[PDB]
Amino acid sequence: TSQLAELVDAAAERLEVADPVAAFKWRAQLPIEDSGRVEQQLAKLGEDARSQHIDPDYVTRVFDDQIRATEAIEYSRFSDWKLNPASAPPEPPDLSASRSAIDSLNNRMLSQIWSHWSLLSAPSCAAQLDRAKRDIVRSRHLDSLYQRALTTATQSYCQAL
Amino acid sequence: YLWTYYELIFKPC
Repeated sequence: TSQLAELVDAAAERLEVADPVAAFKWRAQLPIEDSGRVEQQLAKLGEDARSQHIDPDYVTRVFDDQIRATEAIEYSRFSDWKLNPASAPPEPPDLSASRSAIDSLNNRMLSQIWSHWSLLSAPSCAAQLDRAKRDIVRSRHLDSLYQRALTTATQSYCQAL
Repeated sequence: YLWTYYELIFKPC
């Protein structure tokens, strides 16, 4: 098991919020692009980044990848449900439970980024990131779509100085 | 709207 497995696992688990959000936006007829990258949130991200002593611009870049990867899952769900509406989940999403999960996963990701900051700047980061994703792909049984989302969501983990 | 960029934020329409 790799040193970055805990950050990648938290990122993969966070990707899973795409299924519940997709379910609500489909029935609510809401745009997937209106997804919260707005000034107040960007400020709030950067402040919690300074509070953990990590570079906000790095952290901002990570969540920018995270949002692109999550929008991608939601778009893929929408295609599937256009092709075949009956494969949509029959159960409504638990958004209130998702809120608490996102708060916790957000916090775990930031605390891991500080805890492992030294490694993310080292030349061996890329090799460690591969091992982490390869482990997380196996342990969470990620399908092809989530594997790609994980790659997009972590593609700038090692862009750290 | 329903946001996910940093916080899961939900406003009923």
